[PDB]
Amino acid sequence: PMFIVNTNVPRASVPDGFLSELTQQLAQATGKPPQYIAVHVVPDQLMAFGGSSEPCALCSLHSIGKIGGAQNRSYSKLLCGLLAERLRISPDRVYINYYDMNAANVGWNNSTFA
Amino acid sequence: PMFIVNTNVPRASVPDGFLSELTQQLAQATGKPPQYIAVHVVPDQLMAFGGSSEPCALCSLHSIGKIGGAQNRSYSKLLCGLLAERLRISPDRVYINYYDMNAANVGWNNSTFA
Amino acid sequence: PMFIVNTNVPRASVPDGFLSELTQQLAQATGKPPQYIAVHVVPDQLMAFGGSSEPCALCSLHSIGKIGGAQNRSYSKLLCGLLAERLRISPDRVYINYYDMNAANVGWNNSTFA
Ligand SMILES: O=C(O)c1cc(-c2cn[nH]c2)ccc1Oc1ccc2ccccc2c1
Repeated sequence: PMFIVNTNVPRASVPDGFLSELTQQLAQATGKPPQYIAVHVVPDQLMAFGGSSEPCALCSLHSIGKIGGAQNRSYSKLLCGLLAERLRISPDRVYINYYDMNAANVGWNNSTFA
Repeated sequence: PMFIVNTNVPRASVPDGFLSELTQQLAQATGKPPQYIAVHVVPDQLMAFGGSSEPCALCSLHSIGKIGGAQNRSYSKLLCGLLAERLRISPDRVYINYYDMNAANVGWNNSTFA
Repeated sequence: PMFIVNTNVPRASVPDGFLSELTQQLAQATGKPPQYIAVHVVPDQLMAFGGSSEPCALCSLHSIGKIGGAQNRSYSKLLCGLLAERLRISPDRVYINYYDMNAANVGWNNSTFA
């Protein structure tokens, strides 16, 4: 999978090791090899949640399979847990969009995964 | 719903109060309490629209339902109108991608909306 | 169509003609007039691919049709080629997500493309 988090938390509040932690925990959660996991953290964003600029995050998780009802509830628990612990963002100020990608619609290494 | 704007307009040209105006106007247009609305504005972007670096915007609106032909036209008039008035972006230099999200594919507060 | 590239490559390493080159190459490759093509490059990103912070890129291509198996493979060879030549990113550290948008789900000019 590919995990993107946009947040109004400042860059200096993103701890050392965060990208590696996300990579490792997504590998653990999805069972997928870390060598194909991509993570992207975008701090200092101009955003509001419910009209408030208290800490919040808008995230997305794209996966070729491993997306579904129970899996997504599990990912949300995991990922909100990590954002709360490491970036001090309340889980009720986080949205995560999940996308099940067709392999033919993911390009990589001059081709696609089809 | 969640509304994201990426634009080459500089930060200093985003007016004070713009995130609140977007929240209010989206709540009114969708008939939803502002507590459910998230907004995100990303200025100073390196982008081109039709080969031109004149002011432009690439946006997205994600909603669990309430997406379709007529509603999307109405959102586009509202949102292009706001971007023209507040950021001085011509409506024909705006793209808005509309996404009808399944509740099971939106995470919030350690779970999903399913 | 709309092409977005997020990358950890620094802003200074993006050649000055890069947006125009993307616009022209995508117009050639998609058979669309360049007036319809939007391009967006986001450097200096905090991202990792396979746990590594070597240069990498996470991209997307949105089109109303002109998306599918062989077409996406051709787009990936073209776009990986440009990212390797111009930004010095290895093709095996690039993801490109392809999205076939319905015309009624793309807003533009106060309406949609429906
Ligand atoms: O208003 C929306 O559709 C909406 C959209 C997002 C969102 C965030 N990322 N992508 C979409 C989040 C919250 C939202 O409020 C809800 C939330 C649950 C619902 C469940 C059933 C019906 C309607 C709902 C509405």
